[PDB]
Amino acid sequence: YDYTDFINYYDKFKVIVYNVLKKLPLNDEIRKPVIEYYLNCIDYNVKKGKHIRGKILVLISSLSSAYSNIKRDSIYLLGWVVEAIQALILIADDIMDSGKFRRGAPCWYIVHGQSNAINDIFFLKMLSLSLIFELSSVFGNDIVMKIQKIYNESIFFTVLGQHLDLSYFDLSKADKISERYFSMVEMKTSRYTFYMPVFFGLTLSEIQVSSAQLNLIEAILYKLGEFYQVHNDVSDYLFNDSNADDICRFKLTWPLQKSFEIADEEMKLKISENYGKNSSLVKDCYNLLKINEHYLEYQRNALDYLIKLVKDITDDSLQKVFIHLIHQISELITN
Amino acid sequence: YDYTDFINYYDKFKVIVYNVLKKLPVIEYYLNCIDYNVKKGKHIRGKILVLISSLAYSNIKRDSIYLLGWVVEAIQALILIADDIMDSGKFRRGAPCWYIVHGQSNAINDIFFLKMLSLSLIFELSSVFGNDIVMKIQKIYNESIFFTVLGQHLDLSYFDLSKADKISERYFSMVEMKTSRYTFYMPVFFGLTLSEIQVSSAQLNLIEAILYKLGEFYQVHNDVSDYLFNDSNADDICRFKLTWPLQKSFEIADEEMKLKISENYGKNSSLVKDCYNLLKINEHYLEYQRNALDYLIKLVKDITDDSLQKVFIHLIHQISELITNSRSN
Ligand SMILES: O=P(O)(O)C(O)(Cn1ccnc1)P(=O)(O)O
Ligand SMILES: O=P(O)(O)C(O)(Cn1ccnc1)P(=O)(O)O
Ligand SMILES: [Mg+2]
Ligand SMILES: [Mg+2]
Ligand SMILES: [Mg+2]
Ligand SMILES: [Mg+2]
Ligand SMILES: [Mg+2]
Ligand SMILES: [Mg+2]
Repeated sequence: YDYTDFINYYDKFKVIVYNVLKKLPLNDEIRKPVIEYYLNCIDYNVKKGKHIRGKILVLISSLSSAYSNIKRDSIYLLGWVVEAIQALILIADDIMDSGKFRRGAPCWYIVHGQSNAINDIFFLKMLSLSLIFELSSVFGNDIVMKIQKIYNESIFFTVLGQHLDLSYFDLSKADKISERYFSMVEMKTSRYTFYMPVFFGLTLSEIQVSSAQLNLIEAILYKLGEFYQVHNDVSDYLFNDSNADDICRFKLTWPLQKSFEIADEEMKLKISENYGKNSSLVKDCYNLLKINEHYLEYQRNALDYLIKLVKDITDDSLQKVFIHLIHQISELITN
Repeated sequence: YDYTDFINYYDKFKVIVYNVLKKLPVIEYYLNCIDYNVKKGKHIRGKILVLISSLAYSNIKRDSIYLLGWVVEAIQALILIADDIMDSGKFRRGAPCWYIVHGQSNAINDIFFLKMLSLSLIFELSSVFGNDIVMKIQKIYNESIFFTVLGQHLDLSYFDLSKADKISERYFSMVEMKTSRYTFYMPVFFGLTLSEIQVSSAQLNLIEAILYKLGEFYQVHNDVSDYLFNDSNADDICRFKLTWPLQKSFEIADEEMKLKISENYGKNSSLVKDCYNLLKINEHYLEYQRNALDYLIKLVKDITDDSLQKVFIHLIHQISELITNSRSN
């Protein structure tokens, strides 16, 4: 789709941004490249990262209830709010995971120190919170309250998911591993990534009134969800050769859980051991059973399943939005 | 005061968090996070929420209030765990900082826990007071932590000693933002809201003028305690922080001491402190803290409502007692 226009709204978002930082009263503005620090921050973090999720809200927003003026902009804004929200999440993430890189540029916690990273996170959170309260002018009180409730659930869930991700207690005799993993992925990834933006979408959209069987869309966003997380995990096993990444950590991953549904007593002693220590050797075992083989299997049932539940949408017009959605996601994973 | 039983509602406050946690080990993780971080300490800021909220005794939004109080206790704890990382805190409230018992990745993550939680429990007050109140509660919170963060940025963003014509102005400006206003404006302003009191808005900026100096006076002491007792490189000076003492010493030092500070600032805090004592800076807090109180009292004495200068008399009493009955001899 076009989508160039959302992306052009940025500059009114920094207007709308900069036009908050009138925070102190009675001076000639000297103490006040604080306002310059955080515009910088925004260009760096919010101004990179594909803007996948903000797209999804603006996408979903433009079909369920086509717009034509003057709320159109309240949507772009939130879509950049989404992006600002996502960004703060992965600033946090890159810290916890000692990451190096993101959105092309190195990690913010790297450049501006970790102590500043932590402050800027909740800066971005607090601007998002207060920016969401702008809508009330354009969209009315209850439609912003439903937007709140959605912000809260998704960011909270992400926080419990991110907690499982951190949890030091992955064990040897683990046969629920597949269920630890996937249902964490639902929390730490699918909520903010797909649930939040899509469900944002049709608050602003406010149409149509689809209910009851509307657990269907939350069943697609779930799978899109782990579709993503499960692609991001593979690309890590496939595509980084550093002297410490993922399985260096005790990182509950897709190639590790289904190497635990195929491997033997002998293999599962392989993983257990040099996990956290020897990623190459663990990566080797991964090769042996060719992780990206079955990975290529996941993908087609994972698209098959999305496909068939696509053609079960009550909204012929929202049927195709998700088919659009499912399409770019795949492509985006296929790059 | 009591107060008993805002503290005793902590139980009922826990139950409401556990029920937020029907998602569905993590539960027992985060229930202990809150006991570890929220249950522990003086609870001064949630104490303030009720006090102000005290003198419409008509509904059982008296639980509701309490939970808010404990929501306010959560916000300070999740502020402060942030702080202890950024500052290399060792101990807070007599106990190992959270990022220490639970490392940085979790302390960072759990900050997000304490704060979404804050957000959710607030969101569910719509029933008890209804839409307009919550909406307004929602907007103190946003300013309060928003300014706190800017305030925390400034604490991180180091000053220019060389150009210290008025670092004091930075100091007090930073101070009002990183402290005053999640400590004082937010608690006080939540409680002014739940109450819905009659309402002397014109007479607002006065009590607003009070919170400014409740706040100032709060930090100013903290900064001096650190100066007075903290013995390490993990300290104010070694960490190169902008603080009442060094701010004053620049107001109070000849061109000798002041050049001799900005060199050991902040490597050999021993030497930085040596000066203060021969600036006798602890002399200068006391005449501060001395003038702090009456100016709060003058200030307090001008509150019109007369049922709202009451609790603002207890408020002023509480903090000064708090700030004065520390390590004395
Ligand atoms: O694998 P992670 O969960 O750390 C990641 O996917 C980020 N993330 C964090 C929460 N959900 C996803 P990324 O590989 O982008 O660093
Ligand atoms: O000295 P800080 O301002 O960092 C402090 O007073 C905490 N704080 C943080 C913001 N306002 C106050 P603490 O000495 O308790 O670590
Ligand atoms: Mg990561
Ligand atoms: Mg991660
Ligand atoms: Mg990853
Ligand atoms: Mg500190
Ligand atoms: Mg500090
Ligand atoms: Mg201090």
